[PDB]
Amino acid sequence: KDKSKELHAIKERYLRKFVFEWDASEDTSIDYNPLYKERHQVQLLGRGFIAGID
Amino acid sequence: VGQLTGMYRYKYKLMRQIRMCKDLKHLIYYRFNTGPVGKGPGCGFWAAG
Amino acid sequence: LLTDLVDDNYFYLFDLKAFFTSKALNMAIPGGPKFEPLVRDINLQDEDWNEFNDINKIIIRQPIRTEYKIAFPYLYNNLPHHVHLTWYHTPNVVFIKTEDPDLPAFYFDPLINPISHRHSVKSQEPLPDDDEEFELPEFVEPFLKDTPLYTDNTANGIALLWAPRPFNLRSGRTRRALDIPLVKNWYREHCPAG
Amino acid sequence: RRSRHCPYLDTINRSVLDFDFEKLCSISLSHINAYACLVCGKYFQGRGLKSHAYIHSVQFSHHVFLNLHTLKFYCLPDNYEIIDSSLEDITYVLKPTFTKQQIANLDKQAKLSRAYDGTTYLPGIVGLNNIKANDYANAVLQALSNVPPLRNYFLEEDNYKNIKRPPGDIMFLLVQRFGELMRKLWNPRNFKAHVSPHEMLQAVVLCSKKTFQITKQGDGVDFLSWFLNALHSALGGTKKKKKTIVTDVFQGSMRIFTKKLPHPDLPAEEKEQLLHNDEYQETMVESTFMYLTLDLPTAPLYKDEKEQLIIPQVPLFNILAKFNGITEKEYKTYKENFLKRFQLTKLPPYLIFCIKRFTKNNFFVEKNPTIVNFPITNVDLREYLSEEVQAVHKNTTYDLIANIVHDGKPSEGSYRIHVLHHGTGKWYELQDLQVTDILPQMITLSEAYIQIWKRR
Amino acid sequence: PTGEVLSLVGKLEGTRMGDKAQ
Amino acid sequence: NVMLESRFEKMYEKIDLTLLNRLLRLIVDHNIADYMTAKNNVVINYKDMNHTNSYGIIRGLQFASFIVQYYGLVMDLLVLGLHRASEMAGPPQMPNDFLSFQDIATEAAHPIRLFCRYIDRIHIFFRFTADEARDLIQRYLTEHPDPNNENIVGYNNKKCWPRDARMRLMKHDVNLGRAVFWDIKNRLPRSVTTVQWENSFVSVYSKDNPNLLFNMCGFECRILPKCRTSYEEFTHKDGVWNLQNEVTKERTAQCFLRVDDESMQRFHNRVRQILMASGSTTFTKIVNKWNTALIGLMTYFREAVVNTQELLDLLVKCENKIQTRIKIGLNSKMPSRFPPV
Amino acid sequence: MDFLADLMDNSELIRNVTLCGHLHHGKTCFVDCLIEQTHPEIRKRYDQDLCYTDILFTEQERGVGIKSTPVTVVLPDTKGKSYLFNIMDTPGHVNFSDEVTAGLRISDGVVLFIDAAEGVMLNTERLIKHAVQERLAVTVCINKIDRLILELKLPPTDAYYKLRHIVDEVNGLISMYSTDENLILSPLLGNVCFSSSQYSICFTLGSFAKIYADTFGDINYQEFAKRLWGDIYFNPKTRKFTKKAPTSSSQRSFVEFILEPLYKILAQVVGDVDTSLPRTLDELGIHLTKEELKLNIRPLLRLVCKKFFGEFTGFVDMCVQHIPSPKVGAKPKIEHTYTGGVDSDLGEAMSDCDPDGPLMCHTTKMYSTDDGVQFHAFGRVLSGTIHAGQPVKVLGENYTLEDEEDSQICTVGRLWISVARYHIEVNRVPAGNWVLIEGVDQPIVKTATITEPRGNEEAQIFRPLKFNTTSVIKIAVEPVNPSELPKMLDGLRKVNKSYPSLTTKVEESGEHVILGTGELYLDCVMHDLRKMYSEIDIKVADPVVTFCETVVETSSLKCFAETPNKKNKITMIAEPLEKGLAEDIENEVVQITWNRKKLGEFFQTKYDWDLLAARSIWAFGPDATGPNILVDDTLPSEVDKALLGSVKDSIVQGFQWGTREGPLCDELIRNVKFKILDAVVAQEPLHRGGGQIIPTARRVVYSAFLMATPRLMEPYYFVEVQAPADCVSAVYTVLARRRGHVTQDAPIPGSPLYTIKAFIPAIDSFGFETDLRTHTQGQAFSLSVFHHWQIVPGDPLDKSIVIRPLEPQPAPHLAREFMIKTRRRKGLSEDVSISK
Repeated sequence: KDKSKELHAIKERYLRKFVFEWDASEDTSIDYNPLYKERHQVQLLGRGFIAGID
Repeated sequence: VGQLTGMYRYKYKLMRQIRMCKDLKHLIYYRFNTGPVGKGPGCGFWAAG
Repeated sequence: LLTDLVDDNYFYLFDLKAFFTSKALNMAIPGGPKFEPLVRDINLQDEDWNEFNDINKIIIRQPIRTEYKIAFPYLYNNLPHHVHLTWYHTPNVVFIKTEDPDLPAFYFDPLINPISHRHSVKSQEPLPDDDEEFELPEFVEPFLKDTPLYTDNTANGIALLWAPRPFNLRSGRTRRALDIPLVKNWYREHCPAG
Repeated sequence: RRSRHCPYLDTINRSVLDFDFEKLCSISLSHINAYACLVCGKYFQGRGLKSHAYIHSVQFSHHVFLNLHTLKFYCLPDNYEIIDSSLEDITYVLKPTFTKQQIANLDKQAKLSRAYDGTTYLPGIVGLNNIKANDYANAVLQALSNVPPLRNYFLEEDNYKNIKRPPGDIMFLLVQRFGELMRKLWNPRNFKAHVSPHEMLQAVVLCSKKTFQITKQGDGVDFLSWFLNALHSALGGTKKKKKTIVTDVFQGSMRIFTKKLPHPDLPAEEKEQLLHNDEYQETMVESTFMYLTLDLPTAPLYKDEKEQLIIPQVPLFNILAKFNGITEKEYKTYKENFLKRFQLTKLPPYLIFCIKRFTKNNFFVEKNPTIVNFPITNVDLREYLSEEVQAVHKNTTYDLIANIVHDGKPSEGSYRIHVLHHGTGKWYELQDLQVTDILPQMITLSEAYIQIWKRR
Repeated sequence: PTGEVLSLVGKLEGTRMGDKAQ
Repeated sequence: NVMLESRFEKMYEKIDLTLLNRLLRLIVDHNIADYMTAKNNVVINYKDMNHTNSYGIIRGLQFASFIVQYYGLVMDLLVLGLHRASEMAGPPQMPNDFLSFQDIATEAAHPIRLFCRYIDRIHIFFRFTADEARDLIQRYLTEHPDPNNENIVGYNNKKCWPRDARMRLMKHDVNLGRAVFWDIKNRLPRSVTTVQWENSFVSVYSKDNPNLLFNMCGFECRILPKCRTSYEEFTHKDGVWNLQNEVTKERTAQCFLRVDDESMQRFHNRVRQILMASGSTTFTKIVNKWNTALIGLMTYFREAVVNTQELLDLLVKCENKIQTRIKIGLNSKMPSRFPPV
Repeated sequence: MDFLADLMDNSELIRNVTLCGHLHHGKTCFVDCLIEQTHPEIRKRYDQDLCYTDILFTEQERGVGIKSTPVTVVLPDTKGKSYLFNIMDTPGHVNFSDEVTAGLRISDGVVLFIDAAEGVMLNTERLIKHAVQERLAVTVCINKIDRLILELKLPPTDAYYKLRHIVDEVNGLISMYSTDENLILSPLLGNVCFSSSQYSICFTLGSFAKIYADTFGDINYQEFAKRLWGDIYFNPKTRKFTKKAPTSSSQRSFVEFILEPLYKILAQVVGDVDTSLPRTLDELGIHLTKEELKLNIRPLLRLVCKKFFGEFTGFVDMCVQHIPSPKVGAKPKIEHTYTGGVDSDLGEAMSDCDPDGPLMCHTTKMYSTDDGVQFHAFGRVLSGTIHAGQPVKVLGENYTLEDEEDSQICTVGRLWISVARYHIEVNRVPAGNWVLIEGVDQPIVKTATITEPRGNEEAQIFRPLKFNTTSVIKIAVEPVNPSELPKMLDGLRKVNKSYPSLTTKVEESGEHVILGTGELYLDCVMHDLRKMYSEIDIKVADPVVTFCETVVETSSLKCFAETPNKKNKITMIAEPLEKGLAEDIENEVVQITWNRKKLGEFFQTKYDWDLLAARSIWAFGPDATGPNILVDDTLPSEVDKALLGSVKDSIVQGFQWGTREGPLCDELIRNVKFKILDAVVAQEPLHRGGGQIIPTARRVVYSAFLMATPRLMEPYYFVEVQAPADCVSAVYTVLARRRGHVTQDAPIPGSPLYTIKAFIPAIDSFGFETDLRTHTQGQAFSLSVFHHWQIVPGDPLDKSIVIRPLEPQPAPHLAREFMIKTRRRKGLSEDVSISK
């Protein structure tokens, strides 16, 4: 499946109602590249932590 | 604010704020209800809204 | 409430200039927002099968991503108008924060890879005949010998240098409670995985 | 000594030899050491071992090359100079140099010169090849090339060479390439019957800072004004000279009486006291002009009673009712109106008449199609000069020598030029490539836009 | 239920145009 | 294979009455020809404005069509030439079909292989050998040199098709298209008629271009031969004509149909003028006009609708506009759940 | 101001130095510090840097140095001798290494900036190697000292260990390239300087000893500096410096006297502003106002290090001592640069750097103006003076004494001494200086020599600029509107003048290809083309790399070609070269201009070629040092050697042209040895003309190369990445994804960062930097430089292989595909016509 995603991307490149919610179709963080999907989170030398999260 | 007051009916551009206030909630709640604390009506970080 | 980011290398293609570039070029960074096109140009969006852009002449190894057209906007796409150049690379600020106060401020932390001064080649340098000709006067001492190497605030003072914008200042100007976005840096950074 | 005995003289084909292109290498894009391959007509990097000209010589089997700057021929596969009399014409095509004896004999020429292709043509009357629909520039350049004194000045390089130039002055590029094009136009031994102004158009675009582009077609009057003003600056040292080749040829002196008209919504006593206040009185201001702008009467806007849809016409002297003390023109401005009556002082030897067309109304731009009724043989401007200067100017008779005409609506229109052959007295029109022999009488029945007159 | 005529771009594309005709 | 679709720009407005009278006297009685040409010269009137028509023909005349069908015929003799026109029409005692030749040699003995004039829109299909195409290209470039390769700028293309399915503006192919159009234009005198490049389309099929594009009678047509670029000879798609070779009775080509943009715009404007001129009008009349227009379009195209995905949206939008007009007529406040019954 | 102009007359009081180093190592910030020291009204803002030399809009937005900047300023010495310094602030990015060479040719000294935390990196090694090749004096400055204190918090002993490791690694690198022993480095020798340009710290051992001697007096700062580094310790019991530690934990002299006070002052400033800072400033004699103690930690630290350290006199004394002046440094420069050599009379005159000698400039840079329509040449005057508004003779890279064609007489307009932001107009510029010459731009393309006209006619040109790396990235550039085609060409010319390594070439099909080193280099090139030179819309093709052609087997049959005269026959065979021999030719290890007796001995010794066969070598194939060798092997008794030598030159040109234009895809040919096996030359002199031999020589070269098994060669880049130790696996994954393999992964001593060195395909390196930085979330950074040509897998002549458009082909389908599309890009035929 994901192998055809790369080829499809190459081909595509070259060839009333109130909505409080945001539609899931508006999501941009969708990628076929495994590098851009499972990114390497910053370890911060094992001594730094993302804000908010406990 | 949309559910409490319903002020978007008299100003649709105000929806831009409303959709933002929900968005901030998703930013805060999922940073808040992350550890042993789970989902529930306890978060009180009201600065953003 | 503060992320322990030392430099803005985290915001490589995720900063304000990159988002301006993406908006101007009608594409979008995966984690970035999506915008209505700056100029429609629908007729020019789909150009004809020229001999220049001929796909039969194009070697494909790795597809040109949106990020590539943002990292080097003037090289990878035609008509780069209203586009911004992003900061290339801030040097990796290698800051090693102490984890125990009961430890000297200037300490060879295990995080540093050992220097391991090699003696395989005997380092030879021009050094005069030892302890025979030059003698210091009795009033000559290192500049600050009375002053200790580090106080209790040395580690915390150093860690204050590599701190977010409000906490790396000694003084400043008073702001309004409205004008202080506490969660501004939470969505400015990448969304947490999972 | 293997020179003077080349076997490839028969290889040269003068038909494809077009030197109107830019003198840059077709491969390296280098303007230095430009060499043209006479066999194929394409410029190359230059003569030398391991050079693009050498590569073309050993690839296409083309041996004879001409150096663009040095004007000398070489064989590249062996790289030795070539000296032959029959080649001189080729050099004379690239760099047509006119002697002072020949320069003065161009206005007495009546022979139909022969080209290499057999298309007989008259020197000076040579079609300028349209590049990207900019026939206004071609028409203006042809009209200025028809001017005898300007041509004679520009036919000899040393007239406008060795003049001091400001370090950042690209204006020279406009005047050093105008001479090249003009000597290409008046060369009576052209290989091709036409001349491509493609080389000068680059200098025109560069010097004008992106206006008057090759692709777009600007107004002939505006381009003529800009070109005449730029040539005046391009001549002289770091500081412009009062008397350049454009001032003594085209520039005349005119006097203007500018009277401020009072606002109509004022009391009569207040009106007369304002007139007495010296605020609303005539102020004689002298000035100099490169051309005289002639306003045309407004279109009739209605059919005639008898002959419906009659073309509007006006005699030339009615148009030239300007520039005298008797008549006045109420020039209206969004602030206030003015009464500006003109009075000629010094008539230039060559007088340019720019008829005001393409007037911008309140909503768009429209051309006045009024037909100008002018004679083409003899006029007299003695009635258009003040009495003080009438004695100074003993000559006031001008003959039409060049005429510009605009055909079509201002949105898209063509610029045709009728030029009077000074040597023979015949009139020839040339729309870009096309050249035809229009009768002199049929010249005046056209919507004239720019005219050039000679006082003799 | 709205009664609005919805576009059939991609809708009802499975069937041919010769169906239900005699 | 190069196909040139074009139209005589102002044939109706440029039919000289004296020349038309002579050409009619050629084929019809001089009394009839004089009557027709005199009828074409009358006073055109409108409100307070009136003039005399002495140059063009009046298309409101009942026989005017005949005149056009005659005058255009003359243009064909100017385009095809007498030899090729006689080859196409066949011998006078054995007239040929619409697209046929008496012999294969006559078919292959001229670049122009197909021709149809319609009323004013000429479609011409040339087949060029490499030598003939090269010679035509050189002859065109002799008087029209293009050092800057500017022939690609003004070259019209059928933008309704994707980039791969469109005509590919290769240098040689574009040069051949320009050469063919210039050759055709040179034949017709500029005063009797004219052909304009902007209001014309030239599509060439070669090694570079696999698709043969054109537009005729409101149909945007693209033939993609099965030999070269047909991965699958699918039949399920009902908006695709499956061309066949009458000799081999085998699958050889494949025709894709599409509704032209002009036809869609015409239908949209017709619906607009139905809607806007419906103030004090019955609902039944509005629905009848909408039904008539819709049935006319759908029964004219019948296959080009399915492939024109923009036409489906246009049709449903127009239907929604008509239904909204009816609903507003019933009540000023729009309903929320109006039924389709 | 006037003293600066009057200082140019004395060539001994001038130092021409270039500040070179790895990317983002502090060279620009150091020049900013020097400018602030010299200019009282120029001070950096508290938050933003100064970036005085970063004058381009691209530099102020990308944050990376793009072009070399000249800075001519007068700097005091330790004693106070105001020297004149011409600093060339060169870019640190490897892709702009050529921009360094333009500034490296006209410089007599090299200042290698090394980051203290990072240490020796890729561009640092490349720059020291290259500078040693041009026989330049090398001095080292370790910038960003504070990163050992405020970032790593290393103990002073460990900071000294890191500094010693940094200095000792450069010594082990110069030894690999410099035979001279004087190129050794040591801070006690004055070679090595320490600095932190962010906080305006700049000291050598001599400068800090001078500070000590000013504080206490009666101290020889030279003798004190002689014992302020290494294993020498200080004993206060005898107040004497001993090679043995007086106590158990006696710190070294450098640690105790230099690193300890710096550590303590930085600690007090960054941690104890309110408590102990006034006390320690009174102890150090520094007086800061009440408002100057209100500043934040970083501006306060910079101010207090400005007060304590004062002027940058350590840098000045290092450069003065260890970088020769133009008067004394001219002779090696003339020997390595002037084509006629030092033995020439003009070379001998130029070796003295006489301001009254014949004019001889050497323009290496070309700087655009504000409007971009006029270019100002920039070069070093080597003999005589150049006057404003003076006619001069401007040579070219192709000019020879026999051929005056490449030289055009131009009038020198105004002359400027250029210092970064501003330029001071001058009348004359004596020899040994750097000058912006106006009015000579037209004949100059890349590099030219300016001399006087109507005199000194026997004046050759300086050697053409030699670049560190080959430019292989190729991008096709067209105008959006073809009507604007000339402007692009015009713009192309301008970029060719502005980028030393840029190569603009028009192909057969009409595509204009630009050659660049990397993604950032070409991005900047297109930005310059679009925004300031052409000012028109531009279409850019997808980037592609240049390929070469090689052989792997001997030609199966002897390939013969006969001239159209049907009188000359050449029979040749093709063989691949040995491993490293092509590199030896490229590195100029051996030249065809060598004496023939030892030229054969080289191949007889290192490669065991037969002495007679090695002596039969004709030429270096396509280029004087090109990697293709043409060797004669005709039977002496079957071909007349004297008669064969008559057409030897024509065969040489045919060989060179055929090797420069390959048959496969019209590209270069590498690692091929063509053996001439049979010659039949027409005995008549006029029947063996070059016009017939050269095309025939190219044809036989093509036939032999085709019969020998053809193979395509693609460039491989050498990529080093510095990443946190956690990110090594991510780098491995990215490189494996992009057909790259890791050669080494070594930790950086004295820092947690690991350096991973790998080889990647150049055509697979597009977006590799972006992929690595995005995947690692910015923690990993990569710099890519061309390393070596490698055979791409697959048979390039396999006709059976079918290529699918818009699909990345497998490995065996690469070599074929890389040919065909390239041919389609060149306008060539669909397949290789062997019969041709």
